[PDB]
Amino acid sequence: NIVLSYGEWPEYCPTRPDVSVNRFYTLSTKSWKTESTGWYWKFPDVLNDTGVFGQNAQFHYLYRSGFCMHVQCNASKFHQGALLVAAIPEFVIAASSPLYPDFAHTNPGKDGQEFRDPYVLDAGIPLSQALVFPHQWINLRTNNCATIIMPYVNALPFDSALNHSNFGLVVIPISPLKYCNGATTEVPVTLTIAPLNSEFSGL
Amino acid sequence: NIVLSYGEWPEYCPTRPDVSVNRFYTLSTKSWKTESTGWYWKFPDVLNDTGVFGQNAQFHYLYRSGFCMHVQCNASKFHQGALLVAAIPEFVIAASSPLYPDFAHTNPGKDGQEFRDPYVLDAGIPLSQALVFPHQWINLRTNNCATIIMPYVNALPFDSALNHSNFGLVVIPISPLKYCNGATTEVPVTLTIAPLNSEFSGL
Amino acid sequence: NIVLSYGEWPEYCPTRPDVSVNRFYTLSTKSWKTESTGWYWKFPDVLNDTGVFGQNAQFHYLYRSGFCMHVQCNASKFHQGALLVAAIPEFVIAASSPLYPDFAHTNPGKDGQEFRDPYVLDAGIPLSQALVFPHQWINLRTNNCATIIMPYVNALPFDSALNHSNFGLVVIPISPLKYCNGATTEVPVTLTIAPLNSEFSGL
Amino acid sequence: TMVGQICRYYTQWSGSLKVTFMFTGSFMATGKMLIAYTPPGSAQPATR
Amino acid sequence: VNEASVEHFYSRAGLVGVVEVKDSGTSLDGYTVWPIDVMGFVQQRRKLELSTYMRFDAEFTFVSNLSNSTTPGMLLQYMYVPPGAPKPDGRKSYQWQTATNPSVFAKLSDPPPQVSVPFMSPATAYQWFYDGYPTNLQYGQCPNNMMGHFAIRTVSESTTGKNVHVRVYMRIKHVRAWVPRPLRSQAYMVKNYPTYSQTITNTATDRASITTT
Amino acid sequence: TIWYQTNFVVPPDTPTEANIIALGAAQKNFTLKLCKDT
Repeated sequence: NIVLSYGEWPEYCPTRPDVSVNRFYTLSTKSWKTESTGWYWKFPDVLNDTGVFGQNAQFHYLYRSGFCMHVQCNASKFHQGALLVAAIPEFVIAASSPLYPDFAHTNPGKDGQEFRDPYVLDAGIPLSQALVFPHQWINLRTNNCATIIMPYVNALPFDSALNHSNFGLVVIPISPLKYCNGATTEVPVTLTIAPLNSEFSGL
Repeated sequence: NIVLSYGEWPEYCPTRPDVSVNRFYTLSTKSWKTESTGWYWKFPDVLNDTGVFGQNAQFHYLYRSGFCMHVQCNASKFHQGALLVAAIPEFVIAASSPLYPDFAHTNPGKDGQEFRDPYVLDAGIPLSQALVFPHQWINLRTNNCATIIMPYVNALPFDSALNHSNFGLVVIPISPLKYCNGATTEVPVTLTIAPLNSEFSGL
Repeated sequence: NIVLSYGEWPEYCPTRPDVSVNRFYTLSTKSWKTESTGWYWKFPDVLNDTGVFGQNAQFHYLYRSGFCMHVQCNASKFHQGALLVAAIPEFVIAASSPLYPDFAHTNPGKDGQEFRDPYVLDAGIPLSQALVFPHQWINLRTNNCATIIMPYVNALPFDSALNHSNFGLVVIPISPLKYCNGATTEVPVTLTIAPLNSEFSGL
Repeated sequence: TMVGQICRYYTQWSGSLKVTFMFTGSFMATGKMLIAYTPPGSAQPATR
Repeated sequence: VNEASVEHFYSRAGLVGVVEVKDSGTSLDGYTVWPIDVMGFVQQRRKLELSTYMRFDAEFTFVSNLSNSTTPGMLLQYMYVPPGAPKPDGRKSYQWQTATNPSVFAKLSDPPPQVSVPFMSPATAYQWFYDGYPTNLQYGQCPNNMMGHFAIRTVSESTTGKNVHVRVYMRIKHVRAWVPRPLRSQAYMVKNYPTYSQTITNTATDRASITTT
Repeated sequence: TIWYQTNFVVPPDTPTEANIIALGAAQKNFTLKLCKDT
């Protein structure tokens, strides 16, 4: 039903933002085609531009928060295929060589990024074992939605929002999307993220 | 010592700004020369640009507040002359004819404006009777400072901050500044204004 | 108001002199010119000649005492500038090289001595950190006087008055003296020292 | 300062500091100053 | 000390306007409209401006006759157009019907008509001084002080040859007044605006010297 | 940073310039770690 990451709720350890910064932020919808592979957002990065959250995170010096993130998918009963959603702390991507990953890959922004090599998760680690992180399944016949709550996990009490990314959210289609002719080609995948117990310091 | 305007304290009747919007705002210093005549700020206008107060007042639709305003003057013991400070609600300036007053005169901004005709207060009303408004004296031998608290007075419960000015603050030198040679020519006049019980509505 | 050096009052650990040796001894007045730098007395040396105290300290073999020392300054309200007064135990002066300091520098007598290099305190140590010793400020606008009580501090219970100096008193003008024309050029600095709980042994 | 010299003997330090300002002018002088403090992230102010 | 009250100082009825229907002459129009204006005269304008805000009920009386100061029986209609309603275009216009517009029918023979208008403002009080723009000309104007237009008419098939002169009186009742304001020294230039002339008149008259009847 | 809010005001027969001195110190919560040579 609902996944608590590592068994804990987020909590306070500064100025504490209220309802203005704690609302739901609905990101633009991704389309999952039969040919599609993967996405990863890697926030706090994703909300640094948008809204009041982005205003606080840029002009305050130190940062702490935790996130509720809801992934949900609109498909008919004639569409099939499965997704895997995971939240991986300190998710450090890599370069594949014929060498540093480019900033557009490391900090993809509010629109996320595509996997080149989902099988290695672009980290050189198997996707088979990505189930060791907090995860949920979306099987289009069983369910349309997945929800994960991530508490703040870092070595330091606070850290900077712009330099350091605490974790990343990966949505991968292990079983491809198949549909008979006449059906809608793209199946939309939308992402809604509400920060919880967020604190800012050093305005 | 301290003037309560019309015998009342400001009070709530929306979002209520806290300490960020209730701090002291020190405006740039005016220099009072022996030849100088008058100044008038006419706020809420003066703080619509500056700081967090200006951020709220522009993007909210309706507005309410009250102000503490502290006028203070640095002069030696060899300077003389007197000032009159008044807070006049609905202070509507006029044109002198050889005809509408210009926007730079009606809404002077954070730097205030100079009186052409202080004797009529540029309203066609005598300065002699401006003591009917809440007022205080600054006599350089007796005292350097004057303080006035103005509650919110309007016909409507809330109104717009950008269109309507609730009152204006006039600082006039009834008795001119005289000093013997060798003394500092200009005598600085500085103005510090703290809003009290301010409410905003219709973001 | 009054500085107790290192938090203690002087006290007995011999013949004990009474009121004849415990009175105030007013040294000749120093004139602080706009060009002046520094003074240091370095007593017990200063009172070895003068009065009854000097009679006891010369013909007794061993010595112990503690001192109240009052520094005070006569200036008008049109004079400015600041002094720093400090009492430094075991204050050992030095030679500046193009090498031993001369006896007139090490034991300056009842008239004190001038600093060549106040910035290094003629010890090669910064004047900035001379505030680590018991100290007081004289700012001509705030106050005219400074007072410091020094208990007896030495490694030995008693010692000789003629060979060994227990501490020294330095008066330095960190901010120079400025005055407009017509004012008195020199500002007098006078020094009054009363010994407390003084003991002598081995007549 | 003395706090600065005995920080040079250690690798790390943390805490709060205070700064005191004394005006040395004449008893007759008058004026105002504005003393501002900018946090570690921000660049210094351009204007008063 | 009752004559110094704010409620006694505004007490009496006074002439707030003079208007004429004039269908006799080169003007055959045969009706008139009169926007209610309290400050139309400078004597009452200066007493009202002693206060920034005030709230009252009004009482109107219409004293009407002919150019002879003769009052033969002939039928007039006094309508009332509340704020926000259209005015009549002509004698036969449909706005002279319109049941919401209150109207009074009285002969010239009868004693003066009389009727009572409530407090019409959307604000809690009337603002005689407004610092701001309601949205050059617009500076200092209150759109919410409008009380309505009246508009007298003679009820006539066509074109009588008589001009009817009518005088309007107003009382101020139940008056309440707020923050006081000094009284104007300078002469007025134009109706709505505070503007004053370039040549300043002194408040007190001159004497030969500071020493000196 | 230190800013001039107003001009420096003096009566006649008075010096027009002055000085300011700053004093640095640490608070009670200040701490130090891992000694090193200077």
